[PDB]
Amino acid sequence: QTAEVTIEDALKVVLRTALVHDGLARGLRESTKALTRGEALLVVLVSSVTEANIIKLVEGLANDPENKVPLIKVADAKQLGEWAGLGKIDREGNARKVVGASVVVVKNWGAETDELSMIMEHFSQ
Amino acid sequence: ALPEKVIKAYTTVGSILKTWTHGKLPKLFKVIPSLRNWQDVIYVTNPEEWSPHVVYEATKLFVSNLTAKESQKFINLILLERFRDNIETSEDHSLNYHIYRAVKKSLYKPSAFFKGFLFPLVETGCNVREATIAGSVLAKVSVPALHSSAALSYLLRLPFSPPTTVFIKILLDKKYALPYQTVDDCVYYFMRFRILDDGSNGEDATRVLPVIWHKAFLTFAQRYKNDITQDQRDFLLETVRQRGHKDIGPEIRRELLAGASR
Amino acid sequence: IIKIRITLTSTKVKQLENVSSNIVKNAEQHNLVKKGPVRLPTKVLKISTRKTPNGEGSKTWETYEMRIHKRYIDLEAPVQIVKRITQITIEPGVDVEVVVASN
Amino acid sequence: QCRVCSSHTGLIRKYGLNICRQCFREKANDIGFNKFR
Amino acid sequence: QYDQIINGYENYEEELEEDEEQNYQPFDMSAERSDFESMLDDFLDN
Ligand SMILES: [Zn+2]
Repeated sequence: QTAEVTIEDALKVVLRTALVHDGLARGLRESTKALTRGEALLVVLVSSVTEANIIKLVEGLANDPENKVPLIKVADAKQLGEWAGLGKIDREGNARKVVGASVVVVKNWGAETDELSMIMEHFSQ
Repeated sequence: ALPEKVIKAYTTVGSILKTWTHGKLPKLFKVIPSLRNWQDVIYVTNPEEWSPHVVYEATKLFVSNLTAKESQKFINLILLERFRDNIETSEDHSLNYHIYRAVKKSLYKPSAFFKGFLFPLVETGCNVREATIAGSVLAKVSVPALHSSAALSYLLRLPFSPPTTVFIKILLDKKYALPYQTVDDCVYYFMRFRILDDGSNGEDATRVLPVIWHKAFLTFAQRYKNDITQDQRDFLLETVRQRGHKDIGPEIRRELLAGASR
Repeated sequence: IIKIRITLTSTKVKQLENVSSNIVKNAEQHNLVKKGPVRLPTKVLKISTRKTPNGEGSKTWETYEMRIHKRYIDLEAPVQIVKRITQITIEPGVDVEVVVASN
Repeated sequence: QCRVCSSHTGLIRKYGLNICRQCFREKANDIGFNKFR
Repeated sequence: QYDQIINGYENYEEELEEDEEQNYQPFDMSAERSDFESMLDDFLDN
């Protein structure tokens, strides 16, 4: 559906606070097998990934979702890797550069339980 | 009570595991991590007289195959107690190498290692040898930054002992990017040793601090000089001008004055 | 009505004699049937030790020694009297044992 | 083995005690073994 | 990111007591994995 800037930025805050709970599943085959086991309490998608066959496998399950398959779109892959803690770790004084990721699966919620609750109550409309 | 089939089978594999040195683990021993109730199963296997090889391999299986709370229950009920037993019943007060490899490998899951092993140890009789051994183990194993931050933050709120200062060494030499609240808690730990002239003092205000605390003050003031405020910098300068060291103290004040406020 | 055999083991003879005299003078003073303190022979426990911890000179020997004395007094008493004497009589150096059965 | 001084030599194995003799010769009086004769 | 992790560290005894009050169960044979008794029969037959 339509994604706002505030929802994507809040979800990136959720990813930056859910990496530190050791409850983020970052990797494409990890995302596929987290969707297979039912452990995927959220899968995050990037709409600016150049390859689209694996996206079309995901989008075949996005237009017809199951009861335990939540999905959400954001803007950039390198920004997703930044706020998943992989791509850039930019704090007030430090920097380190890795290539960012495409899909990140939230497994454990942690300190963003109410944040993810209102994000899931906002995506369902 | 447990069924007697489980009792005789795990008594049998307990009688097997007394002299294990090499090879593969038993099949009934490798399904206890897959069990919903582990704790009744491992008690029948007579936990105290394990071989060191099955201590290390049980550490490997029961860290790499569990959750965090499950592994902290495992390490606090099993590995911490056998660690204590294998130091205080050892004859030169040493540690076996397989037990050393077990305590090394159990920090691959750091939170379970901390809250099952380190934090009961410092409150239930942490002497010099236990903490020297555990500070060496914590010196070896590479940890993530936040678990080092939170375990250090527990070490700051502990009452003073030179073993706690040794643990503060080992977690302050990692040079990780701490949060600013962890640096604030380090400042608050470094407030309780200074002397307050307004009429509020304790044991730590006038006690003798060794060279180990001033090296810790040097380490914290050289790494985290840029993550403090100016009021905390002045309070640490008060701590310097009250209880500075002969050979470390001028270095600490000249590196504390070379820090920028946040 | 229960018959209790009390056996006392001690390495020191003075505290054992004081305990046995206190037991006899406490048992006779409130009208219980009993036997006297039956005196087992003193066990002498001997071990041999070298005079030479280091290998210099000829090999000669000494002996370390122990003395262990055993007494037992048979009593007939109710349960509360046996319990209060067992609570009272606990002293260092003398071991007190309470036997219920007579088989 | 001897749990006082890591002694792997001079053990006495009587009564499940496993002290070496060079540690038994000073701790005998605290155990109860006193020199009489 | 810090307040979630220091309450389980500074009050780890109280959180352990809360986790033991919330998540303690007795030993049930059927509530394990369904093939646990099969490996129990396989090991004792050597
Ligand atoms: Zn010795």
